Formats: sequence, C-alpha cells, structure tokens
Amino acid sequence: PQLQESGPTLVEASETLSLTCAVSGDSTAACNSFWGWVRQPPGKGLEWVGSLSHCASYWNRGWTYHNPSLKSRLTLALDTPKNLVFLKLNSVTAADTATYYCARFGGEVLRYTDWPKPAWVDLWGRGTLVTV
Amino acid sequence: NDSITLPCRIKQIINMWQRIGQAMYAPPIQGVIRCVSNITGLILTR
Amino acid sequence: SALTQPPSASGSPGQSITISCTGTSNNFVSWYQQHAGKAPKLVIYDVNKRPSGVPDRFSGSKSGNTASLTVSGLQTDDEAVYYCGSLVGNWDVIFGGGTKLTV
Amino acid sequence: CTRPNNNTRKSIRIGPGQAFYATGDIIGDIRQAHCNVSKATWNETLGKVVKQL
Ligand SMILES: *[C@@H]1O[C@H](CO)[C@@H](O[C@@H]2O[C@H](CO)[C@@H](O[C@@H]3O[C@H](CO[C@H]4O[C@H](CO[C@H]5O[C@H](CO)[C@@H](O)[C@H](O)[C@@H]5O[C@H]5O[C@H](CO)[C@@H](O)[C@H](O)[C@@H]5O)[C@@H](O)[C@H](O[C@H]5O[C@H](CO)[C@@H](O)[C@H](O)[C@@H]5O)[C@@H]4O)[C@@H](O)[C@H](O[C@H]4O[C@H](CO)[C@@H](O)[C@H](O)[C@@H]4O[C@H]4O[C@H](CO)[C@@H](O)[C@H](O)[C@@H]4O[C@H]4O[C@H](CO)[C@@H](O)[C@H](O)[C@@H]4O)[C@@H]3O)[C@H](O)[C@H]2NC(C)=O)[C@H](O)[C@H]1NC(C)=O
Ligand SMILES: *[C@@H]1O[C@H](CO)[C@@H](O[C@@H]2O[C@H](CO)[C@@H](O[C@@H]3O[C@H](CO[C@H]4O[C@H](CO)[C@@H](O)[C@H](O[C@H]5O[C@H](CO)[C@@H](O)[C@H](O)[C@@H]5O)[C@@H]4O)[C@@H](O)[C@H](O[C@H]4O[C@H](CO)[C@@H](O)[C@H](O)[C@@H]4O[C@H]4O[C@H](CO)[C@@H](O)[C@H](O)[C@@H]4O)[C@@H]3O)[C@H](O)[C@H]2NC(C)=O)[C@H](O)[C@H]1NC(C)=O
Ligand SMILES: *[C@@H]1O[C@H](CO)[C@@H](O[C@@H]2O[C@H](CO)[C@@H](O[C@@H]3O[C@H](CO[C@H]4O[C@H](CO[C@H]5O[C@H](CO)[C@@H](O)[C@H](O)[C@@H]5O)[C@@H](O)[C@H](O[C@H]5O[C@H](CO)[C@@H](O)[C@H](O)[C@@H]5O)[C@@H]4O)[C@@H](O)[C@H](O[C@H]4O[C@H](CO)[C@@H](O)[C@H](O)[C@@H]4O)[C@@H]3O)[C@H](O)[C@H]2NC(C)=O)[C@H](O)[C@H]1NC(C)=O
Ligand SMILES: *[C@@H]1O[C@H](CO)[C@@H](O[C@@H]2O[C@H](CO)[C@@H](O[C@@H]3O[C@H](CO[C@H]4O[C@H](CO)[C@@H](O)[C@H](O)[C@@H]4O)[C@@H](O)[C@H](O[C@H]4O[C@H](CO)[C@@H](O)[C@H](O)[C@@H]4O)[C@@H]3O)[C@H](O)[C@H]2NC(C)=O)[C@H](O)[C@H]1NC(C)=O
Ligand SMILES: *[C@@H]1O[C@H](CO)[C@@H](O)[C@H](O)[C@H]1NC(C)=O
Repeated sequence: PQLQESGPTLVEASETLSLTCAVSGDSTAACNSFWGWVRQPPGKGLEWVGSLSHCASYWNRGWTYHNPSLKSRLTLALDTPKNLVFLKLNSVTAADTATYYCARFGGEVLRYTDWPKPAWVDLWGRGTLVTV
Repeated sequence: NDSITLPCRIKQIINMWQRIGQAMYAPPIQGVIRCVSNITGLILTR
Repeated sequence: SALTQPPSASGSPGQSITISCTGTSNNFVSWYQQHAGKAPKLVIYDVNKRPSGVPDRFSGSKSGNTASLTVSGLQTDDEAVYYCGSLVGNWDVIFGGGTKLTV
Repeated sequence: CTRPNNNTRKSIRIGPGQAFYATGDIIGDIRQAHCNVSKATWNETLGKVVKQL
C-alpha cells in the first residue's frame, strides 16, 4: 500500500490547480474506502480539502463529500483502471499555498447507516508544497 | 408527505402455489434491488 | 464549530501526559503524530483503537465535549506535533489546532 | 419497495461441473428492506372502497 503526490509546484494567480495521486498496493475502485486530499498551510495545521468514491447506490452514481467553504471552487475525480486520485482546485490564490497530502479515508465506509461516514486518514502520502 | 413505511423480510427458500413436495432456491441477486409498481386491487375477507 | 488543542506539552522520559481535544463527539474520534519535515501518522481511531504498529503505551478516551489522548513512558522519539480529529454534522472532517509535545 | 444492500455473490463450484451461487458479503446502507406508500393516496382510495361497502 503506497500513495504518491504529483503535479505542478508553481501556478499563476486565478489558474486551476491539477494534482494526481498514484495509488499502488490496493485498488481505488474497491468499496472499502474514500479517496481525497488534506492541505497543511506552512507553519499552521491540517485542513480537510475533500473526498469521493464510485461505490454507487441505486439513487446515485457514487458519493462526493466537499468542504462547504471550498466547494465553490472545487471538482474531484478518480481513475479506476490506472488507480489515480485527482484534485481540480479552481481559481488559485496566494491564500491557497499549502502542503497537499494524498489521503485514503477510513471510518464507517464499507458498511454504513443512511449514508457513508468516513472519519480518518487510513493511509498517508508524503506531501507536496504548491505555491503561486 | 405523508407516507407509510412497510417493514419487509427476504426469503431464499420458497414454496409456490401452496404446493408441498418441492421447493425452489432463489439465487441472491447482486447489487441494490429497488422497484416500483401499481396496486390495482385488494383481496379482502369478511 | 471546531476542535481546540492547547499549543504545547512537556515532561521528562518515563513520564505520562494526557492531552485534551474540545469540540465534542460521536465515536468518530482520532489522533495523529507529526514530526518536523514528515507527514502525520494515524495514532488512534474509534476513541480506543490502535492501528497495527502503534505501541501499547498510547491510549485515549472522551467525556462530554472533550476527548483525550494519554502517552505513557515518554522518550526522545515521542517529541512531535499531535492533532485530534472529529466527524461533524454529515461528513465534515475537523482537525484541532495541534499540540507540540516535548520530552 | 427497496432493498438497500450492495451485496456480492461468492459463487462456489460445488460440482462436479454444476455451480452454486452462495451469498458473498453484505455492504452498503444496512437498513431493513421496506416499501414506501403515499399515505394520503391510500386514505383517499380506501374511502372510495368504503363507499361501496
Ligand atoms: C421511502 O421514502 C423515504 C421518505 O420517507 C425516501 O427517503 C429519501 O431518500 C432520498 C434518497 O433516496 C433522500 O435524499 C437525499 O438526501 C441527502 C441528505 O439530505 C440531508 O442532508 C442535506 C444536506 O445537509 C447539510 O448541508 C446543507 C447545506 O450545507 C445544510 O443546509 C444542512 O443543515 C446540513 O448541514 C450540515 O452538514 C454540512 C455538510 O457536512 C455542514 O457543512 C454543515 O455545517 C452542517 O453540519 C439536506 O439538504 C437535506 O435536507 C432536506 O430534507 C429535509 C427533510 O426533513 C428538509 O427539511 C430540507 O428542507 C431539505 O430539503 C437532508 O437533511 C442529500 O444529500 C441528497 O442529495 C444529494 O444527491 C443528489 C443526487 O442526485 C444530488 O443531486 C444533490 O445535489 C445532493 O448532492 C450532494 O450530496 C451528496 C451526498 O448526499 C454528495 O455526494 C454530492 O457530491 C453533493 O455534495 C455536495 O453538497 C453537499 C451538501 O448537499 C456538501 O456537503 C458536499 O461538500 C458537496 O459539495 C438527497 O436529496 C431523502 O432525504 C430521504 N428522505 C427521508 C425522509 O428519508 C426513500 O428514498 C424511500 N425509499 C425508496 C427505496 O425509494
Ligand atoms: C409493474 O410494472 C412496471 C412497469 O413495467 C415494472 O417496472 C419495471 O421493472 C423492471 C424489473 O422487473 C425494470 O427492468 C429493469 O430495467 C432497467 C433499466 O434499463 C434501461 O436503462 C438502461 C440503463 O441505461 C439501458 O441500458 C436499458 O437499455 C437496454 O435494454 C433494453 C431492454 O432489454 C433494450 O431494448 C435496449 O436496447 C438496451 O439494450 C434500458 O433502457 C435495467 O437496467 C434492468 O436490467 C438489470 O437488472 C436485471 C434484473 O432486474 C438484470 O437481469 C440485467 O442484467 C440488468 O442488470 C445489469 O445492469 C444493472 C444496472 O445497475 C447492474 O447493476 C447489473 O450488474 C447488470 O450489469 C431491468 O431490466 C424496469 O426498469 C421497470 N420499468 C419501469 C417502468 O420502471 C415493475 O416491475 C412491475 N411491478 C412488479 C411487481 O413486478
Ligand atoms: C455495488 O458494489 C460494487 C462492488 O461489488 C460497486 O462496484 C464498483 O462500481 C464502480 C462504478 O461502476 C466500478 O468502477 C468502474 O470501473 C470501470 C472499469 O471496470 C472494469 O475494471 C475494474 C478494475 O479491475 C481491477 O481492479 C479490481 C479492484 O476491485 C480487481 O478486482 C480486478 O482484478 C482488476 O485488477 C473491474 O473491477 C471491473 O469489474 C466489474 O465488472 C465486471 C464486468 O464488467 C464484473 O464481472 C466484476 O464482478 C466487477 O463488478 C471491470 O472489469 C470504469 O470504466 C468505470 O467508469 C465509468 O464511470 C466513471 C465515472 O466518473 C468515468 O470516469 C468513466 O469514464 C466511466 O464512465 C468505473 O470507474 C468499480 O470497479 C466497481 N467494482 C468494485 C470491485 O469496486 C458498485 O459501484 C456498487 N453500487 C452499485 C449500486 O452498483
Ligand atoms: C415513488 O417512486 C416514484 C418513482 O418511481 C417517485 O416519483 C417521483 O414523484 C415526484 C412526485 O410526483 C416527482 O417529483 C416532481 O418532479 C418534477 C420534475 O422533476 C424532474 O425535473 C426537474 C425539472 O423539472 C428536475 O429539477 C428534477 O431533478 C427532475 O429531474 C418537479 O418539477 C417537482 O418539483 C416540484 O414539487 C416538489 C415536491 O414534490 C417541490 O419540492 C419543488 O420545489 C417543485 O414544486 C417534483 O419533484 C419525481 O420527479 C418522480 N420521480 C420520477 C422518477 O418520476 C416518488 O417520489 C416515490 N415515492 C416515494 C415515497 O419515494
Ligand atoms: C382519511 O381522511 C378522512 C377524510 O377524508 C378522515 O376521516 C380520516 O381521518 C383520514 N385518515 C388519515 C390517516 O388522516
């Protein structure tokens, strides 16, 4: 089980940021967990970015969980035949400078009540510092 | 709404048309199962 | 609503420190360990549960609006920044401020 | 009516040759299967029935 952050380290003000995580040792397409990101600002604490899974129920086409303060600029994606996690962060500002982490989410996922409730980073990457 | 929730149970071994002497095993159907139909009458007793 | 952690912890080797996390729960409570120039490591989840490799001398609990993590038998490697985590409302993942512990 | 169980089919080769479909694992929204009925509709129709009665 190995996660790996990848993408540009320098973007322009208002440019969309596109980061990709290479997942090895397990299958991202499996119903055991959620995949997403956390972005620790320099000299500050952790901040949940978001997460999703393609483990669909009759009424949908998978599950997607956005951070309400970031939703307004955020799209997430998954690639099940290559096992990749995608971060599409729209209109990036200086305030968005942070160390971004590839996260596998554990919690009341696989078996759940009413809706999936993931609650912890099951598996960590190493982190990448992206600036403007 | 208002609406009514009816608790249901699932069986895999069933007996058709009150017939004894044989039984049929339903295979489990993979994935979430949901459907909708029209109730068009009642079988009532006095 | 957010989790609160005092900025820092301290005692000599062989000692034991209990660190608080204010912002209630839920059984969806976890703690993480981070060293300088290193990614955080999951220490504990479901209040009481240690993932494979986490020593037996690490253990938390909770009461009311505050959760806690106790680290017993302090040593050099225990010095790190620790974060608590909680699932809020529907799926909101909250992290505390972080408490930097020194042995 | 709904059965909210994304369960698998651990088929077992209890041959010779012929195969059996056993029940794999049950995952997803572990709720009891149930049916949804429009209450006002039921009440209304039932009334119409009672008229006959
Ligand atoms: C038999 O009959 C049954 C009825 O008797 C019937 O049951 C019904 O089933 C359907 C499904 O089959 C149910 O419908 C779904 O309900 C989901 C959940 O609904 C609840 O939650 C939402 C959201 O609540 C939070 O967020 C809003 C906005 O911020 C706040 O206003 C809330 O207060 C609350 O906030 C907390 O949490 C936030 C996030 O964690 C925090 O930020 C915040 O700080 C708070 O802590 C509410 O909107 C709902 O309220 C509505 O209903 C009540 C009912 O009492 C009304 O009073 C009220 O006015 C509202 O109308 C409710 O409380 C829905 O999420 C779900 O909709 C999603 O999916 C569809 C898919 O087609 C999308 O189109 C839609 O856009 C939604 O997508 C979002 O959410 C999904 C997850 O659900 C994500 O994966 C997706 O990516 C997207 O997320 C984005 O937005 C999120 C916010 O929504 C955000 O968090 C993410 O970050 C992201 O950016 C759908 O409507 C229905 O509720 C059942 N009803 C009952 C009574 O059971 C049953 O089906 C029948 N049986 C059968 C077999 O048919
Ligand atoms: C009272 O009457 C009403 C009205 O008749 C009945 O309601 C119907 O109930 C039936 C089941 O009994 C429902 O049938 C289901 O239809 C599904 C929808 O398929 C359509 O959309 C899909 C999705 O894009 C299209 O691909 C389809 O197009 C194709 O098929 C048609 C017909 O063969 C062709 O003409 C076309 O050219 C296309 O090839 C349709 O437009 C359908 O998906 C579903 O089939 C799945 O499930 C059955 C078992 O039920 C499996 O045998 C089958 O293999 C399918 O499973 C595959 O797909 C699912 C999708 O998730 C996967 O999960 C599986 O793993 C697998 O890959 C089924 O046939 C019908 O929808 C419904 N009609 C209405 C009006 O709602 C009530 O039943 C009846 N009440 C009672 C008491 O019986
Ligand atoms: C119900 O529960 C099931 C779990 O049992 C859950 O299933 C997942 O559903 C998602 C959504 O469809 C699947 O993801 C899709 O994958 C498409 C490619 O599929 C092929 O390749 C898969 C990968 O194979 C590798 O990894 C698996 C890991 O689990 C491993 O076993 C394999 O050995 C292999 O190494 C493969 O799993 C998959 O097989 C399924 O289908 C075959 C029949 O085709 C069946 O025999 C198997 O039993 C199995 O069910 C298949 O061979 C991909 O194209 C697809 O993408 C579309 O949507 C996205 C949306 O964003 C677009 O990006 C894209 O362009 C396409 O439009 C999608 O990603 C996932 O793989 C399922 N399987 C598993 C095991 O998790 C359901 O979602 C649950 N919900 C419901 C109600 O159905
Ligand atoms: C039993 O299961 C059946 C399906 O088998 C369910 O059917 C749904 O029934 C409701 C009520 O008739 C339908 O809801 C109405 O749909 C209208 C159109 O919806 C589609 O189009 C709009 C744009 O027109 C899209 O926004 C939407 O996503 C849909 O794609 C809406 O115009 C109606 O909205 C109005 O009424 C609602 C309250 O019901 C208000 O909230 C709105 O503000 C507005 O005034 C309405 O939603 C629904 O479309 C039917 N589904 C389908 C598949 O046909 C029953 O709901 C179900 N019963 C149980 C208890 O679950
Ligand atoms: C059904 O409606 C009738 C009036 O039409 C009323 O007498 C009775 O109380 C109703 N039942 C429900 C459950 O409201």
